[PDB]
Amino acid sequence: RPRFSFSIAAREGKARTGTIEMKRGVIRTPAFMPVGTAATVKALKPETVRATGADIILGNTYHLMLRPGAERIAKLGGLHSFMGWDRPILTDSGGFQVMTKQSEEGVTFKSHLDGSRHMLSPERSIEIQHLLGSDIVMAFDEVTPYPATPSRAASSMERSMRWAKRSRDAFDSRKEQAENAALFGIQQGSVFENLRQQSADALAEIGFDGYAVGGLAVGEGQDEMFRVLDFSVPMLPDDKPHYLMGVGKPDDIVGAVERGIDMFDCVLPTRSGRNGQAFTWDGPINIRNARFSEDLKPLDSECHCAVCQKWSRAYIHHLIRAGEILGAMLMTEHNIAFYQQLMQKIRDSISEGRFSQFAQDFRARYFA
Amino acid sequence: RPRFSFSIAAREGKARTGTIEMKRGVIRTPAFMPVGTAATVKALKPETVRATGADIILGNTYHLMLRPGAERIAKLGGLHSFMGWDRPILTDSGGFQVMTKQSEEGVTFKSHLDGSRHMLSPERSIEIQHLLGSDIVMAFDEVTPYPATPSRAASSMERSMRWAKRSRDAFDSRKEQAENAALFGIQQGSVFENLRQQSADALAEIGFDGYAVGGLAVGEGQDEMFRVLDFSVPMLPDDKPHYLMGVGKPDDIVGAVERGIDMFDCVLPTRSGRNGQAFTWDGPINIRNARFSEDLKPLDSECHCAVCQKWSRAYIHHLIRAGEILGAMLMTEHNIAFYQQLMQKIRDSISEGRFSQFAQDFRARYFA
Ligand SMILES: Nc1nc2[nH]cnc2c(=O)[nH]1
Ligand SMILES: Nc1nc2[nH]cnc2c(=O)[nH]1
Ligand SMILES: [Zn+2]
Ligand SMILES: [Zn+2]
Repeated sequence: RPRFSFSIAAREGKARTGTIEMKRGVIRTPAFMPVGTAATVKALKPETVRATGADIILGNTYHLMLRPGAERIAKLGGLHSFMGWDRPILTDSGGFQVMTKQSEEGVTFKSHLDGSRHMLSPERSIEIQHLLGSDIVMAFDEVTPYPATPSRAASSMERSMRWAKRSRDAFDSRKEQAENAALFGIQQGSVFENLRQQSADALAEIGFDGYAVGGLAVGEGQDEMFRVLDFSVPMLPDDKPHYLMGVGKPDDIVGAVERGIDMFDCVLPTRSGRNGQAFTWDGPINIRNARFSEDLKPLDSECHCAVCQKWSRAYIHHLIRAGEILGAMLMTEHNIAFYQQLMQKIRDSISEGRFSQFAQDFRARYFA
Repeated sequence: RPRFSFSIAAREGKARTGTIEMKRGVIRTPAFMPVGTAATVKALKPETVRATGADIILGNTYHLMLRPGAERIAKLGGLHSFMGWDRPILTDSGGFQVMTKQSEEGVTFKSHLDGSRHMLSPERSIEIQHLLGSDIVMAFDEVTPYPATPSRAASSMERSMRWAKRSRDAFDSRKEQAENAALFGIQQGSVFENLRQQSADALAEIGFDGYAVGGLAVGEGQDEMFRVLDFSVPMLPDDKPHYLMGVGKPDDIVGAVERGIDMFDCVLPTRSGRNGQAFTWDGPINIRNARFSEDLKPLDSECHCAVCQKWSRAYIHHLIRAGEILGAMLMTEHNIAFYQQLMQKIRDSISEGRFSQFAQDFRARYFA
């Protein structure tokens, strides 16, 4: 397999479906990436993560660099070997989570576990992601808060572009990394069309394997998010993957794919699972609700996952109310499987030229 | 399969190995029963419990009757169907955990979850175990504290024998239960040989499918426990299974089998697992210890379990220190598999007439 190859098999309007080929495997797109925080997708073995249909997972740099430490993970063989996931892993750059003394060089911060002091910069972030053995490396950026004034948004986007060039040069400086991994750049510019355009132009001039739309996971509401994607995604190179960071709910995903996004990650299916929220085609339910205490149906009556083949809402209700680990295990497996099934339906419908219809049908039912 | 058949295939001194056949499956003895507290073996799916080699699990009556409730579990189809374990389940009678107003009728108590008031008596305990659909039902007894004076020990053993007859009659009164499940009686008498003998005589006169040695899980120390088993187990009918309740550590098990015990349950491998203790043939280790932070070996280098095939001490160290659910999952799976492997080694060595040697070798290494 090549280091990185993105091929588009089918389109419908702005939506695309295709594959990214990398040394560790193929990623079907649009793709949803379960999040491993601290070298585990919470409450699942990697084989279970794979069984749900996931082709790639995300690792959080910030948490890994504090515990167990990047150098330690490298000494033990790299993140894949450490956690037992042998397919591609995308790592974030760590910047969002650090968001403290900031400067053009980078940021220094105190560990929220320890009070220990650490530093992150484009160069150190790229180095950490190398030590982890990440297949898709994210450039280090500066987070713009929402809302941001035009001047702050411009200053921060400009700094991010300077840091994107530093990230590119650090990545390219390291032979093993440049030959085996991919590097994605992140577009900033908040809600402002002109800044999004300057950011897209700067990133394309530098040149990346894929392009993320940053600065949207951050409180703006779905209508505004969709409005920003409307003009922002067409600014990115069409022939490379487009990744919307930190999104999101099933309806967010469907709308974002309609706007040309190919890759997603979110902690919702994992986190929501442990707290009692299960995704269904008829919308999310909270399994702790008393109405489920004697409900013998599965979490979702169309879902193909092993949880829905084997256990009832009533049993999972009991487990979650009782605080049992198996409750978290089953809810998380189901929610990740549901997300994978959603992406598969999205991929098939685009391939078949019926994605618009699928989106309309999906929304009608999910919100009924 | 018959309702209940215990066959002894081989003996060596007081130790026996054989099988108990029941409608839901065969139990190899000596047997270790993982404990399901609240209709789950903590942090494991039933298929994983079975994969470790377990033939039967224990359910806790006291917890189940408070949450989710016995009547509710019966309405949902019984415990097997509720939790997805289709092999035999032994339920305890609930009395140990309740141990509050006591009388010859039974005990009334306040829920430690709710302050709600509940009642337990030989008849209600047997009824609850029926509603759960238990395959091996334990007679309801009164717990004797340690230490106990001779007079208190006698009074409480005598009450337990009266309650054992009530348990027998309640069980026999219910057709579906009498035809499909088995009933075990519990010997009491604290450390006193004469009371243990009167208790054995009373229970044999009543007649049970198996006999538990009660009142030993309770603070007395291994030497005293072994001394009491020395004289107590030979008092029980030889042709029925002998169950030592709430024991225990691997060395406890080996010694107890040398004294004629066939069945064990304990929460150690589950509970100890979640707290960082892993069993090895070289003795228990606490995986949180800093010495394991870069140790690439499996938990135990002879263990055949899936955890030891796939993940390092270093990774599990990180998971447990980080408070991750997968840490509890992996430690529990390994510890239950280790216990099952220990019972298999015990069964083979008795069958092969080399159990004395195995016990000596096991102790030499485990305590080195
Ligand atoms: N690094 C980074 N991570 C994110 N997650 C959500 N939004 C962002 C972003 O703008 N930058
Ligand atoms: N019911 C009961 N359960 C136990 N668990 C440990 N010891 C005992 C006992 O003596 N009686
Ligand atoms: Zn499901
Ligand atoms: Zn093991």
